[PDB]
Amino acid sequence: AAGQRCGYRSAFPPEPLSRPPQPRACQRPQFWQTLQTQAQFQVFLLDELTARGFVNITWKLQLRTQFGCLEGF
Amino acid sequence: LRPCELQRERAFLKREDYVPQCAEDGSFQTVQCGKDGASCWCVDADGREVPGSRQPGRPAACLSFCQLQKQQILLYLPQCQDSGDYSPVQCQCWCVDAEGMEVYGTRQQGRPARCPRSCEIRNRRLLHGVGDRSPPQCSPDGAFRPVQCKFVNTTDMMIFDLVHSYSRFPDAFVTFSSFRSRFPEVSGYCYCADSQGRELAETGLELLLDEILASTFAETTLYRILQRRFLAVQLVISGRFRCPTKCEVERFAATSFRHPYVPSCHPDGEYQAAQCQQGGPCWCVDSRGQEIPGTRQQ
Amino acid sequence: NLSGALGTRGTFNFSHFFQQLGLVVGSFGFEVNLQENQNALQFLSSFLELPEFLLFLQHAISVPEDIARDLGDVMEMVF
Amino acid sequence: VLLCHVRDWRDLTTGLFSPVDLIQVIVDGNVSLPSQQHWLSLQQANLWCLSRCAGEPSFCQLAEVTDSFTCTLYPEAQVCDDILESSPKGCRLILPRRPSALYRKKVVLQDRVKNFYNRLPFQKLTGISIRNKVPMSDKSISSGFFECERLCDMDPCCTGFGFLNVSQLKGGEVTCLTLNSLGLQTCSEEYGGVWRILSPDTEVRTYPFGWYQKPVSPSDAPSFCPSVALPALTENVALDSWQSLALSSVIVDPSIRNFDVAHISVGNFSAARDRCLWECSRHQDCLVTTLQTQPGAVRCMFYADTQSCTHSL
Ligand SMILES: *[C@@H]1O[C@H](CO)[C@@H](O[C@@H]2O[C@H](CO)[C@@H](O[C@H]3O[C@H](CO)[C@@H](O)[C@H](O)[C@@H]3O)[C@H](O)[C@H]2NC(C)=O)[C@H](O)[C@H]1NC(C)=O
Ligand SMILES: *[C@@H]1O[C@H](CO)[C@@H](O[C@@H]2O[C@H](CO)[C@@H](O)[C@H](O)[C@H]2NC(C)=O)[C@H](O)[C@H]1NC(C)=O
Ligand SMILES: *[C@@H]1O[C@H](CO)[C@@H](O)[C@H](O)[C@H]1NC(C)=O
Ligand SMILES: *[C@@H]1O[C@H](CO)[C@@H](O)[C@H](O)[C@H]1NC(C)=O
Ligand SMILES: *[C@@H]1O[C@H](CO)[C@@H](O)[C@H](O)[C@H]1NC(C)=O
Repeated sequence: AAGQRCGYRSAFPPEPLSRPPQPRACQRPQFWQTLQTQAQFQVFLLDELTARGFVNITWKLQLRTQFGCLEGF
Repeated sequence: LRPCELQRERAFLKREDYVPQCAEDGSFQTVQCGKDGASCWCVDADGREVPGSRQPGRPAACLSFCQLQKQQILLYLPQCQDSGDYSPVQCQCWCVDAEGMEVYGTRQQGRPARCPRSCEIRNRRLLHGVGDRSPPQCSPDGAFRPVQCKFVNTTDMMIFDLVHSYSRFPDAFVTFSSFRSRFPEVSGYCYCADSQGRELAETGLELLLDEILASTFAETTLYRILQRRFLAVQLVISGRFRCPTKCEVERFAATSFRHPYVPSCHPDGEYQAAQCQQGGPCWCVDSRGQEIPGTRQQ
Repeated sequence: NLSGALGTRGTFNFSHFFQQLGLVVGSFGFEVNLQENQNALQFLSSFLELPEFLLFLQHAISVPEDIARDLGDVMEMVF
Repeated sequence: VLLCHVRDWRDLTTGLFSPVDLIQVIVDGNVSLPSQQHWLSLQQANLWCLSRCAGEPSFCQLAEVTDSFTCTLYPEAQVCDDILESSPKGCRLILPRRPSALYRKKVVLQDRVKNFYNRLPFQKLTGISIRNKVPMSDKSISSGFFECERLCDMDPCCTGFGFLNVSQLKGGEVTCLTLNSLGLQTCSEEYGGVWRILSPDTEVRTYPFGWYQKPVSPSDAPSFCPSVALPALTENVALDSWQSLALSSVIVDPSIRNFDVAHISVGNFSAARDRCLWECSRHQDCLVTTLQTQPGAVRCMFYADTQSCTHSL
C-alpha cells in the first residue's frame, strides 16, 4: 500500500491506495484566472441585465468576490 | 438606400410629426424620439416600437437589436456581443454580416477561423456578376477604405469595367501615362464611402487623368495618388485632410433632418466624451458612439 | 488653380461652394474658414519638402505597432 | 439487385449523362478507388444503374456498366499530374479494370456558391495535387471565376482551386485548375519582401487570380477522396543536426523583417517539420526555422541571423 505525494501540485484529488494510481497527474499549479460574485426565462433576465452594463446571477471575470477558474481546468 | 432612410425621408417630406432618426449604416437607432424630444420610444430592426417602452425622456439603454430579435424568437438563438450587436460569427456554425442576415456562402460545421469583413464580401459578390464591375477599395483590416475611387468611361457616362480591364491589362495601370495610352477616355472619380461603402451625398469629386507590379488596383500607385489628390481637395473643401467620420455624418444628418438629438464632435473627428440632448439628459459616449451603460445626468 | 486643371464637373457643386467665395457652409454642415485651409495647405506643402521629415518617417516606422497602430497614432503619441 | 457490397464506400436521366469512349482509361489492378458494386436486359439495366447514380449524387460520378452482369459507381477518378497547364491532356482515368460502357456525370453548375473562398496570400505552391485542369479563355474573367468557384464547389474533394494564367511567356491562357491538396505553399507577398527564399510561366498576382482555398471547414475531407501527401523527401534530415531552442531563449520582437513564411496543408507533423527543415537547409542564408500549428495548416517561418545579445559585467 502506498499514497502518492507531489514543487509541483497534484492535479487529481488526493487518495491512498491494487488500483492503478494515475502517473501523468502531478503538474503545474496554475495561478488564479477567474473571480466571480453571486447576487440573489434566464435569457430574458440576462438580456435585460447586460443592457444596463452588467434569482441567482453571477458576474465571473476571467483575468463576496470568490475565486475560481476557467471550466476544464 | 436602406429600410430606414426611405421612412425617414417620407416623414420629413410629408412633415408627419415624427421622423424616425437612424444612424449611419441606415439602420434604425435603437431609441427613436418624437418630434420635440417628448417621448423617446425604442424600436427593433423591423421598425416597430417595442410595447414595453413609451417613457418621456430617454429609455434607460433599451435592449439591442440582436437581443430584441432573440427574445422575439423565444416567443437557433443569436449570440449578441457584449456591445449588444451580433457576434461576427453566429452558431452549422455560419457567420453573419453586421445586420443579422447571414453572409451568403459561409455555412460550416465549426466556427470559421476568420470570415470576411464587409468590403471583402462586396468584392466577392461583385465577381459573381451583380453590380457595377468596379471593385470597392478595401482597407487591410477588411473594412471599406474611407475614400473609394471608381473610374468612369467619359463617353456614355458609364462606369469603367475595372475588374476585367485590370485583369487583362494591369501592365496598363503601372503609371498614369500607360493608363492614358491604354484608356484615353476614362476620367477617375473619387468619393467618400461610409462604414457600409455607400457613396456619401454630394462628396464625389470627378478627378481627371489627363495631366499627372501591384494588384487589386487598391495597391497600385494609381489609386494612392488618386486618393491623395482627393484628400488634398478635401482639405480645401472642408479643412480636414480626411473624409467625414461616422460622427460628423450623424451630425450633418441630425442638423439637416431636425430631430431632438444631434451628436457633438470636435475637429479630431471622434465622438465627444459627453453627448447632450436638447430638452433631455446628457450622457458620456465611447469612441463608437454607443452610450455608456449609465451616465445620465482625471 | 485646379478648378479647370484637375477638379472637374462631378458631384460636389463647386458652383455653390464658390458662390459664397471669390470667383462657408461646407460639404457636410462644415463651417469652412477658407483662408485657414489654404494656410494649412501651404503648411503641409512646406512640411512635406522638409529634410527632417524624412528622418521622422525613418523613426515613425521603427516604433512598435502595438503602441501605435498607424503613423497617425505614432504622431499623436509623439505629441 | 443484391446491392450493398462488402467493400463499398458508405456514409431523361440516360441523356443527362455524357458517355465517354473507353480508350481514355488506364487500367490498373494495383489501384485504390472506392466504388459500389452491383450484379444486375442491358438498356433497362443501364437506365437502372444511372438512376441509382442520380439517387445518391454525393460521390457517384463515374457510373460504369458491364456485360461480362455488374455496374459500379466510381468517384471522379481523373488524377492529374501536378503540372500547371490549360489542358486535361495530362489527366488520365485510372480504373481497376476496363469496363464496357463507362459513363460520367455531366458537370452541373449552379447560381449559388456553397462556400466563401478566401484567397491564399501565397504566389507559389509546390506539391499541389491537381484534380481537373480546365481552360477558361472562352469566358470573361469574372464569369470564368464564377464558373471556377462553382466547379470547385461541385467537387466534394476540392480543397481549394487556382484561377491563374499558364504559359504567360507564350502569351498566357486563363485556367481554373482545382486542387485537392495545396501542398507546401510559399512565396507570399507581405512576408519576406526582403530576404526571399524562392515563375514567369504562370502569374497569380492580378486581382481575380490567386490560389483560393475553400474555408478550413473541419469536415475532414469525406473518406473517399484520394489520399494525398507531399512527395517524400529524397534527402533525410537528421533533427539532431539542428539545435532545438527552448521558447525562453527567444524574443518576440515584431518589426523584424529578415524572414519569410511558408504553410503546409497533409502528412503527420513530423513530415511537415522535415519538409520545412529541408527547405531551410537548402539555403545557406536561412539560419533559424520556427514551426507553429495553425488550425488548418502548419506555419514554418525562416529567419536569417537575428540574435540580440545583452552584455554586462
Ligand atoms: C494573363 O494572360 C492573359 C491572357 O488572357 C492576359 O490577357 C491578355 O492580355 C493582352 C495584353 O497583355 C491582351 O491583348 C490586348 O493588348 C494588346 C497590347 O498591344 C493589344 O495589341 C491587343 O489588341 C489587345 O487589346 C489580350 O486581349 C488579353 N486577353 C484576352 C483574351 O483578350 C493577361 O495580361 C495576363 N495577366 C498577367 C498578370 O499577365
Ligand atoms: C496652374 O496650372 C497650370 C496647368 O496645370 C500650370 O501649367 C502647367 O505648369 C507645369 C509646370 O508647373 C507644366 O509642366 C505644364 O506643362 C503646364 N501645363 C499647361 C497646360 O500649361 C501652371 O503652371 C499653374 N500655375 C499657374 C500660375 O497657372
Ligand atoms: C467608352 O465608351 C465608348 C463608346 O463610344 C466605347 O467604345 C469604349 O470602349 C469605352 N471605353 C473603353 C476604354 O472601352
Ligand atoms: C450645381 O451643378 C449643377 C450641374 O451639376 C448646375 O446646373 C447648378 O447650377 C449648380 N448649382 C448652382 C447653385 O449653381
Ligand atoms: C510520420 O510518417 C512517416 C511515414 O513514413 C514516418 O516515417 C514517421 O516516422 C512518422 N512520424 C510519426 C510521429 O508518426
